[PDB]
Amino acid sequence: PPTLWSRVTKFGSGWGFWVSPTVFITTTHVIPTSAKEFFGEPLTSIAIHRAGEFTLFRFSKKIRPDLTGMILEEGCPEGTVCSVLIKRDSGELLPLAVRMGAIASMRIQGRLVHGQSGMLLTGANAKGMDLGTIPGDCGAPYVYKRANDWVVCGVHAAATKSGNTVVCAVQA
Amino acid sequence: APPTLWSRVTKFGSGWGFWVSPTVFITTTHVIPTSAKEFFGEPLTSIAIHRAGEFTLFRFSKKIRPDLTGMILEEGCPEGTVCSVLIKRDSGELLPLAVRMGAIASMRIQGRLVHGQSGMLLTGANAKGMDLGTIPGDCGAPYVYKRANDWVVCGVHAAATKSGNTVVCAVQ
Ligand SMILES: Nc1ccccc1OCc1ccccc1
Repeated sequence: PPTLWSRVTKFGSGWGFWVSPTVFITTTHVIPTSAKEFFGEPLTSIAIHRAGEFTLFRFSKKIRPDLTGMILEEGCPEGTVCSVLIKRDSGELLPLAVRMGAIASMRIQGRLVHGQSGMLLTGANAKGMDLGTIPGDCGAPYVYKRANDWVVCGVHAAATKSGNTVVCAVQA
Repeated sequence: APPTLWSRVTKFGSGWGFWVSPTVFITTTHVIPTSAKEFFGEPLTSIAIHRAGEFTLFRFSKKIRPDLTGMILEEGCPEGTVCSVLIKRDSGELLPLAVRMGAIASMRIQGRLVHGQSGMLLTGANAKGMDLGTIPGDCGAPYVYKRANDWVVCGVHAAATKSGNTVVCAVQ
């Protein structure tokens, strides 16, 4: 039975997430700007829905038929604790707890990013240990469990140099 | 976590153990087969076994792992330390689970009385199950943290509560 982790896939300059056999979500800035296909499908066959730093792809055929469809929502209630599902090219999997806040336009290393704010709950400074995000992590999904149901609520768009603050881009 | 730490994590009995040095191997007592008389092709005679509850240390007369340097083993860590539990999963995926350590504790978990250093997972809010939390096959995985320029091992995985949010480190 396929884990959540099998849905996290290397893509462009970062990552994305399979919501169902036909639906893939990612951060807009990691998508190649020169392409004629993705995952073997011509771009003519792909519906692309862009909303700021959130992009959804809907494929005309089943790319990941091994998966069931899961619930995608437009962010989550303020105060929800989500996990960001970070994969690294070493083969490490780094699920990190994040407390989610308001939807806002936030100044992150001198640039405006719009999405749902969050604060990492892994403590003082990750630097040294596997406790924080890095630039190559963009497009990792934000997920949480709600009774028996898993929910995905957005994708990793930005983080401060400091480490504490992240932005989860969300569906419009 | 550094490659040399992952190199020390060894599939053993019904779980894992960890090479502290060329001659010293630590594990959780319950993953050792009750009938076993040989370890790394050496007989019991040629091994010094030091057992304290669910913590077992093996000291070999011969260098079994001459590729390794000896590192620091401590008796648990200060309350408040964030550790990584070095868990290997189905296919070369490496899961360094973040945990905030607390007090020494005595608990009853399912059918067992367990004693060691308690902690709480920092991977998400509802960690039960294999994606964000521990499973029974994880017993013996090491708890490690970075101190200034050194890494330390401070225990081995012994148990997790029914909810999966609390874990127990067996300590020397
Ligand atoms: N919820 C909340 C409310 C106030 C301050 C922190 C908070 O996070 C809770 C929390 C959950 C998982 C792992 C660590 C912490």
